[PDB]
Amino acid sequence: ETAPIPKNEMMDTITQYIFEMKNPNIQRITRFLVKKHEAEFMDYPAATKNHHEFVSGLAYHVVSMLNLAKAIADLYPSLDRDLLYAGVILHDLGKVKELSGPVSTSYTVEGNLLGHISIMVTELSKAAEELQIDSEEVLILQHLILSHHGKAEWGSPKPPMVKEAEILHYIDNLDAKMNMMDRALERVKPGEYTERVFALENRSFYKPTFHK
Amino acid sequence: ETAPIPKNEMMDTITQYIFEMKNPNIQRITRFLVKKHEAEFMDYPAATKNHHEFVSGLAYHVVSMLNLAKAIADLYPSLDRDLLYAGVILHDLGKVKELSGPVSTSYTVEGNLLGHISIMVTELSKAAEELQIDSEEVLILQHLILSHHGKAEWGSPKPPMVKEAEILHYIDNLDAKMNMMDRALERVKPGEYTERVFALENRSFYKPTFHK
Amino acid sequence: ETAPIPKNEMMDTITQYIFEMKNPNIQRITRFLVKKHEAEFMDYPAATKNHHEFVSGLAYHVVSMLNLAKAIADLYPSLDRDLLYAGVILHDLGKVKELSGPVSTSYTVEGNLLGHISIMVTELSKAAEELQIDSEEVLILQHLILSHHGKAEWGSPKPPMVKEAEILHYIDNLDAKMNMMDRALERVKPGEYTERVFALENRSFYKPTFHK
Amino acid sequence: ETAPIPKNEMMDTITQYIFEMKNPNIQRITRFLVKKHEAEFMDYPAATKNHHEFVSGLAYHVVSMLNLAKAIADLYPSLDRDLLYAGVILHDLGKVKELSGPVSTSYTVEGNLLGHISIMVTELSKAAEELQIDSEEVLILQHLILSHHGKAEWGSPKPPMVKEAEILHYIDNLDAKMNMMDRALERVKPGEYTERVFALENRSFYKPTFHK
Amino acid sequence: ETAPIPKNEMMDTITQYIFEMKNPNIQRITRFLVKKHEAEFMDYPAATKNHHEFVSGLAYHVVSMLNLAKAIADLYPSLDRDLLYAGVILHDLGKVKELSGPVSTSYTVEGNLLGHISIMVTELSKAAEELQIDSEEVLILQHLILSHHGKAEWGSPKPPMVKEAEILHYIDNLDAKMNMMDRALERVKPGEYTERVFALENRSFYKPTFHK
Amino acid sequence: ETAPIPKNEMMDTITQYIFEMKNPNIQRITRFLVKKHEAEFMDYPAATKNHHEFVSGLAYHVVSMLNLAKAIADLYPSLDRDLLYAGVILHDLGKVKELSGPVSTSYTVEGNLLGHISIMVTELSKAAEELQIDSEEVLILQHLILSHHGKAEWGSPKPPMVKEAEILHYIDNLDAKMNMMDRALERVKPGEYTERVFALENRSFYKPTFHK
Ligand SMILES: [Mg+2]
Ligand SMILES: [Mg+2]
Ligand SMILES: [Mg+2]
Ligand SMILES: [Mg+2]
Ligand SMILES: [Mg+2]
Ligand SMILES: [Mg+2]
Ligand SMILES: [Mg+2]
Ligand SMILES: [Mg+2]
Ligand SMILES: [Mg+2]
Ligand SMILES: [Mg+2]
Ligand SMILES: [Mg+2]
Ligand SMILES: [Mg+2]
Repeated sequence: ETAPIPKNEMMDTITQYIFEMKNPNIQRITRFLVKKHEAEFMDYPAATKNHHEFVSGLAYHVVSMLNLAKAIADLYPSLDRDLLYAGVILHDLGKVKELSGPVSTSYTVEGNLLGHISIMVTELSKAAEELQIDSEEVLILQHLILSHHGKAEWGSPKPPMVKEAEILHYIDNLDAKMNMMDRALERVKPGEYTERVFALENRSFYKPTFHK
Repeated sequence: ETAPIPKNEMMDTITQYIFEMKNPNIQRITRFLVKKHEAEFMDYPAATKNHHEFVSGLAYHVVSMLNLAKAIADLYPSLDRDLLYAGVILHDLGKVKELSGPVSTSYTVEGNLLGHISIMVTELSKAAEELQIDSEEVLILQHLILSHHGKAEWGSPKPPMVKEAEILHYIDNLDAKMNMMDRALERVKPGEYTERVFALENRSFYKPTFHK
Repeated sequence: ETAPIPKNEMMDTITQYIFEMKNPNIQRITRFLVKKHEAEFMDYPAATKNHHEFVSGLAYHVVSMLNLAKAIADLYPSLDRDLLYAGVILHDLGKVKELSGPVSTSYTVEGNLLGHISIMVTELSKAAEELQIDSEEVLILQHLILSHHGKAEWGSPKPPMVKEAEILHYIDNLDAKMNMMDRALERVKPGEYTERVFALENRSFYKPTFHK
Repeated sequence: ETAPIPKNEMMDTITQYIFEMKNPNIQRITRFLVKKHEAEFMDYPAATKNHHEFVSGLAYHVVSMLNLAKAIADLYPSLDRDLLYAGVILHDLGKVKELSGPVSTSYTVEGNLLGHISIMVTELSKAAEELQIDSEEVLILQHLILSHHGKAEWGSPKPPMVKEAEILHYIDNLDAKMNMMDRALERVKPGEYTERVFALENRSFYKPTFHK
Repeated sequence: ETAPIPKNEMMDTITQYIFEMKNPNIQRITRFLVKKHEAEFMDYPAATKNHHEFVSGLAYHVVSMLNLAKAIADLYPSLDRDLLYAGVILHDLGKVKELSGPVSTSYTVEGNLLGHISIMVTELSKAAEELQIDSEEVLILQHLILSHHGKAEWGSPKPPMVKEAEILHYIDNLDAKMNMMDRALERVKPGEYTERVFALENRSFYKPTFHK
Repeated sequence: ETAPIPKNEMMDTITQYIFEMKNPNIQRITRFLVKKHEAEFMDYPAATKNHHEFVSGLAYHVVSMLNLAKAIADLYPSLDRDLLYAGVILHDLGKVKELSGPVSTSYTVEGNLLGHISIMVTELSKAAEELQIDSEEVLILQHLILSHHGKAEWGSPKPPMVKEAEILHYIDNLDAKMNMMDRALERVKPGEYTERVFALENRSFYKPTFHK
């Protein structure tokens, strides 16, 4: 099973959203981290089970999240476009090294002991040190990476403390939940319930009779 | 303090979104409950504290959630536009009878004992019985109004079980949260923290130095 | 398996307790909702599993709770007997439409999506509108219906706020818990433990050696 | 403030309930613990705050719970009347040594460090050793004393595992709740709410307009 | 499977630590309860599953905790050595009557209904009465045994309030956890994970490649 | 207020424990990070409130935990001494950049937004890259730094999975708790209680009458 949109269009639209950025530090760091991690970002999945488990699923996750972030930021002008876009591209980038590969997905030792938050934080700091960038945008992106899961029980070391962090958390939940929730409702006749999914707090969903 | 958009434009946009509806039963029921509760919907606030405590705040809340629902539904074609729009309009309608008025906001006996969910379930069923509609559309709207707070600890009798119910939950969270978060960060200089807000799990927020 | 007391004696005792009522509005509304839902109240069970799963179990549940409520109201004169009796009779009425029937018990779409609480709030309000009764006893009975489970995690939208609501809670839990504990303790030799039942917080019970 | 019933009638009715017991070991042990702790049982309060804080309030607690246990035992014949009565009498006996006295009630070192449960388990075993009684009745009474608070978070070392233990817990909760709940409702006009009480999970209670 | 150290050397070391004590009351009580419960102390295990499930395992638990308590007492002079040693010896003594025996370990009715805390507190107070000791030493040891599990959810009636109670809690955690967690990593090759053990909050452990 | 031990003896004993290490990679990385952060490690405190809030408190915390880790490593030979010592030295090193200084302690933007865990993981990765060390001991130390608070609710991104991680967690608990719990008991007459300390789950502590 592959993504519905082919991979090089996803790469082109992500590069276009890089080109749309205005803050030079943000675009430089994000373009570097996408460019050096290009193949694994374009191939690897975004989890092991229950969401985005297909090949090039990370890329589809990223593109859908940027589209919905563009919608939210167009409706609410108070947000920063560039910081949000960099945070939404870079937040699940660390799973290029947490997971083993597109074939026979498995947690490696580094991702199982560390996690995709802390490995991406240190990768971001290393990129900032290499590109001779020592401004506050690095630390704010590092926070966006740090707290995109929202709460301590789900893996965040710290609660979100910036507007863009809460935006990132809500878009992540909505996108992942909608993808698994559309996958759950596919093989169900209208008027029938769905299978008991696990990552949706152990719930069963109803397809109404009027959805054709 | 009033809403930034004057009130009759909000009413015009809500009636426009009524006219955009395709399902006859949904459109008829939603138009009835909008028309009969018109003045209190256009005047009353949408809470007592920490969000939408100003006059005609319910109308701004509803219009903002319709706009963001339009964005999400345009990006995800799987959702039903009509059911989502009706669930957005009717979910905080009950606070026209839970709250006392735009002046000296206070919980009445009916709102404090019952709540804004169980009062609109009853109101929706009365509207369905009066307009001679006995379709599953009514029951799915009862679910949308029933579980829009998302979890039992926040006031939901049941967990959400339909797609538009979870979208209702997330849109309500995001709109209320970003309104209270923008109200918190208005009077804060860049590089300074904000006041410790209560509705956001007792947290503080940092305004970055590059936000002008 | 049937109830130990035959059904028309249960109906006669419930009608006698209706006749013992002194408040005209309470008596009229309660008699209407008993008379209109008579056959399903007299046939349907009171749950699906772990308690009152036999035919005419709802009637035995109601009669046993009325006996307990008569005892508690006799010892404590501060309670209102009329409101308590009505809240006892009406609180599990909703499972005439939540459940499918005495044979092959299953949750219907209305009961699974809404629940037995929110359907009886609506039914009670509709009965009040039909009998031209618009007094506060309807609202207090709606609270009794609303919060008879007591806590949010068990399905109550609001915590109890009136005395008879907490009495409804404690009589409900005591009656259901005693019946499931008696059913677990039937087939156990003294000096032996019971099966690990699920509805009692996953516990086991010891039958003492001197219980014959 | 004294109990509504004078003290010597209360001692007489407790001795009458001793006489009504049929099991010789239960009757002997319970009479021993009532006799040797007589004055402090008849004088001391049953808490420091929020319930039974008046002089001779422990006796009122015991008498009211005997009456409620008699009602529940008359309605449900499966329970053992004697062991339930002994558990009702002996469960809050330990506060004769947890509390300092009727005047200036305060926790002593033994009650604060150990608790009223573990001190009555010890007292019960010492009385059993002194009266040359080595039957399972003693151990079941020790379990009644051990788990009368129901859950670990409220002070019970173990969950209840006997029918009379759960009936002990529910009678204790209902009587303490009723006394604090009637004391909250004394000074409140009809149609007015009550003061925010602490031990009722931080709730406010409503007096309906028809209670005179 | 037996303990690595033979039993009579272990009894000799416990007797040596008894002789090391300076407080006469503590030393007398602790020697009395070691002497009278000697054979079952030297034979019985210290749990049913997941830790110290082998014969003479309770003795190994006690001896290792005395050694580690000696370490903590040597580094931290503010602790009382005698009180700590007595609390370490006597906190799992009660499982000589909770468990059935070294062969076919099973919970008896006394241990399952009551627990090893409440039976051991009673044993301590009975020995205090018999040895004609009425000092605060008995009450502080009663608290040490009462709250050695640390929290209410794990079985403690009261939270620890004395220094040696927290010390006993932490040494008990560290010793039991280290024995179960050394037993988990015995059969695991370097670079491989361990079996998902239940007593360690359902976690898995990694053996590093450089551990030979 | 200063630490009881003057500072250069603490530096000498930490350097001695560095010299006692046998693993070359561990020893090199740990000496590099101690030497580079030397002055702030020797001056800064280890928290803001409730523990180690005095000047040079980090050094005293580190020295006491090394002594206790030496005790545990001597008693339990299965542990790795070098990895444990490095994890004990480096776990609160990040507070040289989280905190402002020994005078007027306050959280900086980096420490408050990120935390001392994720800063120190990044510093470990940078030190490994600079010293040209790319072996798994870096990753195991990174996990030691990551999970030394033990649970998600206290700030750990991941649960501990290596033996030295659980040992580091327990020694951190014991040392911090003991210093705050000795500080609470200094000004209390024997036979009197202590003030309710916040960091110990709001408990009150008793000083026994026989402690002189
Ligand atoms: Mg993530
Ligand atoms: Mg994502
Ligand atoms: Mg709402
Ligand atoms: Mg809303
Ligand atoms: Mg119910
Ligand atoms: Mg019921
Ligand atoms: Mg009690
Ligand atoms: Mg009581
Ligand atoms: Mg234990
Ligand atoms: Mg132990
Ligand atoms: Mg730390
Ligand atoms: Mg530390």
